[PDB]
Amino acid sequence: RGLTAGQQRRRTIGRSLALSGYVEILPTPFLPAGVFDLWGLEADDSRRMTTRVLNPLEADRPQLATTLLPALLEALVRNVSRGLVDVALFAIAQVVQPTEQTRGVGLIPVDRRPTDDEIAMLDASLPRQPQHVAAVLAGLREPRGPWGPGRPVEAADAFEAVRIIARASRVDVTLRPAQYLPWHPGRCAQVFVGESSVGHAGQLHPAVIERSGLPKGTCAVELNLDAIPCSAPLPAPRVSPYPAVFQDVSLVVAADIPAQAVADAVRAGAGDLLEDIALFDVFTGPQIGEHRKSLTFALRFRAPDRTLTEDDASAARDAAVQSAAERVGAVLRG
Amino acid sequence: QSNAMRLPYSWLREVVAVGASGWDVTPGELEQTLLRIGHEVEEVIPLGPVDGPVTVGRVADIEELTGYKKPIRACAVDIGDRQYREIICGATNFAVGDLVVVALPGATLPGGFTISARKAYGRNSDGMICSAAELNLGADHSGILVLPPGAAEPGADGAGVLGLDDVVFHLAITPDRGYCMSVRGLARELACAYDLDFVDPASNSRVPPLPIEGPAWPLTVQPETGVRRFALRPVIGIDPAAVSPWWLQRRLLLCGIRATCPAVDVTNYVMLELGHPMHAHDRNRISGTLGVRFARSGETAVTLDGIERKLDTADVLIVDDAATAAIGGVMGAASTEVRADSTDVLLEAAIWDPAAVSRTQRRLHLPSEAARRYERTVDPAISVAALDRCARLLADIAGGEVSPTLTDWRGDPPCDDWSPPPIRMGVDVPDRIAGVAYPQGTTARRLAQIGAVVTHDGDTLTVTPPSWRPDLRQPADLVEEVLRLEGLEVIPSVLPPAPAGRGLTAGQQRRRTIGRSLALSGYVEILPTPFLPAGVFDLWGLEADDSRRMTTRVLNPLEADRPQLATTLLPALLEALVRNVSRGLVDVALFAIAQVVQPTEQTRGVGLIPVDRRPTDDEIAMLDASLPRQPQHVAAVLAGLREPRGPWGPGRPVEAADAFEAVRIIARASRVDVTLRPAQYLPWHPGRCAQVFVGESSVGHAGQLHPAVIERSGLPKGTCAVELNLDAIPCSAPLPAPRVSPYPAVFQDVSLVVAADIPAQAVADAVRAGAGDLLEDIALFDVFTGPQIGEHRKSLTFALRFRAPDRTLTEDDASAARDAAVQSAAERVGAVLRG
Amino acid sequence: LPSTRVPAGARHPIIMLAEHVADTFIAMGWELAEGPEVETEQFNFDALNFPADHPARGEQDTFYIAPEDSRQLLRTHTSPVQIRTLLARELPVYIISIGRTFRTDELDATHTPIFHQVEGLAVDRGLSMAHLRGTLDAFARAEFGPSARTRIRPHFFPFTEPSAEVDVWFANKIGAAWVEWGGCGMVHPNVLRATGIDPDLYSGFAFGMGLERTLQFRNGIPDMRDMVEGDVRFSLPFGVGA
Amino acid sequence: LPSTRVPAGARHPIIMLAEHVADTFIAMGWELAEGPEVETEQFNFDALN
RNA sequence: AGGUAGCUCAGUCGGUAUGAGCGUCCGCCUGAAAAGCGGAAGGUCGGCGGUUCGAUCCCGCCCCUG
Ligand SMILES: N[C@@H](Cc1ccccc1)C(=O)O
Ligand SMILES: [K+]
Ligand SMILES: [K+]
Ligand SMILES: [Mg+2]
Ligand SMILES: [Mg+2]
Ligand SMILES: [Mg+2]
Ligand SMILES: [Mg+2]
Ligand SMILES: [Mg+2]
Ligand SMILES: [Mg+2]
Ligand SMILES: [Mg+2]
Ligand SMILES: [Mg+2]
Repeated sequence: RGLTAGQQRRRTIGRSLALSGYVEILPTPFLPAGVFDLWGLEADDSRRMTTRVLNPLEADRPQLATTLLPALLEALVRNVSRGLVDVALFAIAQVVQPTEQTRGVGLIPVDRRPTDDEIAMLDASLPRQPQHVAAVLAGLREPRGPWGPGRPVEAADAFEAVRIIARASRVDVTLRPAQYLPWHPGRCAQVFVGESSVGHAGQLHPAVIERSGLPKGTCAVELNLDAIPCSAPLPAPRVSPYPAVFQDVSLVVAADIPAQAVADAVRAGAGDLLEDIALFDVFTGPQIGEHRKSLTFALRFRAPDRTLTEDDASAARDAAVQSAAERVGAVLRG
Repeated sequence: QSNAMRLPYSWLREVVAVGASGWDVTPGELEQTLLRIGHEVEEVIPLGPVDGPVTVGRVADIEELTGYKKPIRACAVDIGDRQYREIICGATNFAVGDLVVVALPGATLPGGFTISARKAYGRNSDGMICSAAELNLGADHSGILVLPPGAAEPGADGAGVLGLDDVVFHLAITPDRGYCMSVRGLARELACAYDLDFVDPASNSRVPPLPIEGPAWPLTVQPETGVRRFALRPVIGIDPAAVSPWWLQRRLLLCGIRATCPAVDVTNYVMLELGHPMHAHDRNRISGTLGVRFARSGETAVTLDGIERKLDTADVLIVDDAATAAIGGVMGAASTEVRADSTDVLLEAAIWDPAAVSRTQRRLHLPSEAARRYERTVDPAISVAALDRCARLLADIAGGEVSPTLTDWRGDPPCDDWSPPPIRMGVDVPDRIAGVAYPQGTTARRLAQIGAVVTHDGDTLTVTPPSWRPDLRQPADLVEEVLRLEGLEVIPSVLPPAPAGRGLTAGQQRRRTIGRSLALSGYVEILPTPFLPAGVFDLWGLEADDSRRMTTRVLNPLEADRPQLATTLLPALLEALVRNVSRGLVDVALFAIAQVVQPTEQTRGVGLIPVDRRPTDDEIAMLDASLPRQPQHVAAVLAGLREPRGPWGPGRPVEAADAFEAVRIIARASRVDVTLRPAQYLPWHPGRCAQVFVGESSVGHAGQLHPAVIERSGLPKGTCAVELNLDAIPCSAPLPAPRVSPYPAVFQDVSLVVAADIPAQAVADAVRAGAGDLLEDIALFDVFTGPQIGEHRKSLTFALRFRAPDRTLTEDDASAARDAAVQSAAERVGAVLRG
Repeated sequence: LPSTRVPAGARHPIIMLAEHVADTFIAMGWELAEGPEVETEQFNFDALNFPADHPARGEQDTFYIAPEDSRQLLRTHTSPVQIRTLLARELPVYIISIGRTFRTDELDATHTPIFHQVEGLAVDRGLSMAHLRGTLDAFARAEFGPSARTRIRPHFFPFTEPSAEVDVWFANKIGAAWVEWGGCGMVHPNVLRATGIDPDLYSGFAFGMGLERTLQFRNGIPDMRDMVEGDVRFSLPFGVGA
Repeated sequence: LPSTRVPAGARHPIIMLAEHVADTFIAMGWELAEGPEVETEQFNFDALN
């Protein structure tokens, strides 16, 4: 029957990250010594609950990884110390997360097939070993050349790696603000598919970067592939050939209102006539006022059965502005 | 529709019921049985229905209402028992004493049309006299329905006299079952499906042979024309006033034929019943001996429709001493056409060569009821049986005398057995092909049902198919008959084990990789049409001798102005680009992977190679070399913003370097190295155009399109394009073994001045050649012109990364390698160290 | 904030359907064969046992190539790859071929003059109709899910005897009914003869399905025009395809 | 002039070798099965005799 | 019956295209937009021919849609 959907998806994720500039590493499962203390994790952080090897090759590295980031950060430091300072790495590998239900099982007779409960009990006694995908970035994301001076790695680059993986998995994601070491508390997104959390992304905490000897501005992504449900969509797009109407709308909200929430409100009020919405400006200044920001979206309206009139588009736009007011307190720009 | 067969259920059941009394089946069950044995049922059309007072009437008087524009008449009609009604009608295809179908008020016609009393014009209209279309009986609405005289008496129920409880089946017959283009064939097929005894309506038990006491008309037949049988039988003293009865006109109508005179009605009726086309010649109009010969070089002839047609030396026709009588098996001439003037007719029963009729009817563009059946072979054994059936039915209707004389040409060496050669086949061969162990005797029984003589001899059957099945020639043909009658649903599902395959070829795998790589970089794949836009190469301003103008052309394109097959993928990509832009999607990146069509001087036709053997190796090489070159190309086009605007900034418009990068995306996906060299090549911009090389082989071009081309073609300004020949890119399977030194690197930059038209790649190659192995990386990051440089010059600054494989490289060793790089650039491109 | 500075593209849905079909058969040990779009009449018709001067051939919806006597055409089906493969390969043969085909049908919601077919061919010792059914069922189950069923009913093609048409049934359709899928049959002994193969030692089956038709009823695409006009709005919802 | 603003990355050579091996056996009708890295002695040793 | 500016349309009865709306460009407005005002650019009058000193206008043929 060929490859399973999960095997096919693992290939697609790696192809997609490699094409976008990421270099795959094979991550070692032996954590660096004291990594979670360098990260400043709490004592009860689930990542500290590690499976341990009795006879490791390095006596100070007996713990199996609960997360792929320390192996990726070790390979990043190796590249940087050899003079390759502009680096994007990724890994697709399982981790080891023991629970209280992780324990040893006595020898089962081998002169017959084990029973179904014996099989289940052997599987349940093993630590959880889910597939993760993770990536780290440092230095220039885009190199300098005859076109210009390039572009340094920023947290948006980690968020985009999330979307690269989401498109490759053919799922939709939302990114919500979050505070979760070792990420920077102001530059950190928790990643959701539906209402299920699947991982985190953003810039690493400056104090973690200092204690760990990492490049300044290092960014990172880690997602649990086993939490992303497999999908086989059957699209049937509507492709209207009637002309579109193009209008921009400029909206003022409080400075901590997420732009995605404003776009969702705009979309909800505009209705089916709205074919596309795109944010292209975020402005602050004395005209706007303290603690406020202005967002401007390009809107594209189109009807399925007719040449949409301007006034029909403007009525959909007005309903969009009204939904933004009700939902996020948006105010039309003057 | 040249494969259509329309017949009413009642007529079909009648023929089946002769050998199986009381056989009746729902239309839905019959539909499933016909599908199970291999006949497509396109539509099942139940007649009517009518509810309420629908009665046959008799028009008494026609007080024409003068003054109006259209002819409007008021009619007095008897609905039986002499209780008269007044109706207003507009039709004028009936006179006094005609039988009609009236729809009194309260009746409901198909569908949802209730008839009520209305005041139309100056009189009261109680009901209405109906047409065949309004009754859901026929397809004619130009005139109302006129039943023939004596079809019924006034007062009879309309649903009964018209047979509105009948159902009409419309079937699409496969071209191998021409015997099913008749009631005879389909009735036989049903008898096989239902295991019924079958009485052939063409057997002498059902059509008693008429006497043959002499020849009926002089006849000479050129045997090279392909005619297999030609028969003639006259009928003398027909009544020109008599019409065909209702049961015959109705059956003709339900099958899609409109009645005329009884002489032509019976020929169309026997053709429908038995499958043998039939033509009526006016015996009084035939002057001399009839001759079947080929047509001369310019001999023309008018058909019974009045149109003259230029014949060909391959057309077979019948001709007397006067002029041509008919185009054999296609259409008869107006010379010997039977009319209301005619009294004595001469019926012809002919079997024409199928290939000859097919050629002529297509070259002349008139498929007829006769030509469709001759194209698919007609049973040559029933010619006289259909001739006697036709003559006996004509006199029974036109009150004539069947002349007891008959001509029957059966070939220059006359033929008395029309059966195909016998076939030998193992008895279990159907079982092996089906994967099903059929019960004992199944093959022999099924093959007898279809009409074949079967003889046993141990494990071998000798099957002689009947004369109406010239398609049964090999054991495989007999297997189809057994399996389709037993039903294909009994065949089990057994997944065969295939050998260990080798997977995808390197070229198949590379086409996937290229597609994944361009899509991930933002390109959208289109399926490119091979029909070039009209005038494209003139819009491009190509020279007259440009190889892209040498195109293969299609004789029957869908758009008359687009017959040329594409030699380049770009016009189809640019057409899809214009379509997106005109729909408001102005920032577009498209690509396509598809073959082009490039004919050469060796592109030519190859005559038929015999198919009873494998073609020789030279014949294979002839065929292959005769086709136009069809290499695989990959191409892409871009317009608008390459990168969109967002909170990061204003975006970046498409530039030529985006086309150069698509080249490099393709090269990496192909795992080859490319070089881009300056070039001039329409439709590209001559200052922004690269030719792409792999080694020293050209594989295509890239860059920005020419501004003159863009304006002439209505393209967006700045449109860029790429086209590479994938077949010219050699497949590579490299096995890298990288040297990865862990020793520290030394980073130095060098600024070099060169002439302004020296390619930056040439400078970097010179720097690399002189630096040697210690150089690990070289990257250009600055291109500068300015007054501190001088005119006609430019300055290039490269970042260099040096590294040793066994030691911590010193700055002096690195500087020595850098000095050698600068010296190499001096000697090769004239570089001068920046001061 | 939006973060995609380089918007994703998209491989074409028909190309991706073709890739899924290819992978389905390669996973069963089959291989992928190829053939050109402009073809000889020798391979499009004559070696496939089409009669000359006969409605089975003349009423095909064929694009003929100039000059009048060229006997060249745009192939009307992928079945000439049967001939090319049997001439080029040693027996046994288990192959599919996916490529463009051309008929003189006007573009509307349910027809396109340019379409794709998948051709299947298996020639070996002892192959039967039951082996044809098994392959069709595996093909259906892989493209339509575990509930997929096939059914065959007799029909006609010059290059097969017996011939049949294939309907397919899958859940969450329409919610479920038989849809016409393609044609199949046992390879005609005249086809084997024309390729130098002994019909007394080898038998074979073949099949052919249109991909645009498959995509139309599997996905519920109303307008076949959207599959061929190159509008980016049609392709992008299907994803990158990597 | 150089044109690669987004330099290409790379899947790992061992992963690509693995993919070639996998594709080799799928093309032969075989399938690809999976197992955890932290395993029981029961399956690593005892049931393997 | 019609084809007239990049599109959608008035209008010109042999020698001045008399034009609108949209779109585009340019100002004002906005930090920048959309929208809104203000102004400008924009016309072998369907193609090939005839007639005429001269054809968008008359004559012939033909392409395009209802
Ligand atoms: N060539 C047939 C399909 C087919 C292929 C192979 C065998 C039988 C039928 C078609 O175009 O419809
Ligand atoms: K393509
Ligand atoms: K044809
Ligand atoms: Mg940001
Ligand atoms: Mg607007
Ligand atoms: Mg506007
Ligand atoms: Mg047959
Ligand atoms: Mg230095
Ligand atoms: Mg410089
Ligand atoms: Mg301002
Ligand atoms: Mg002006």
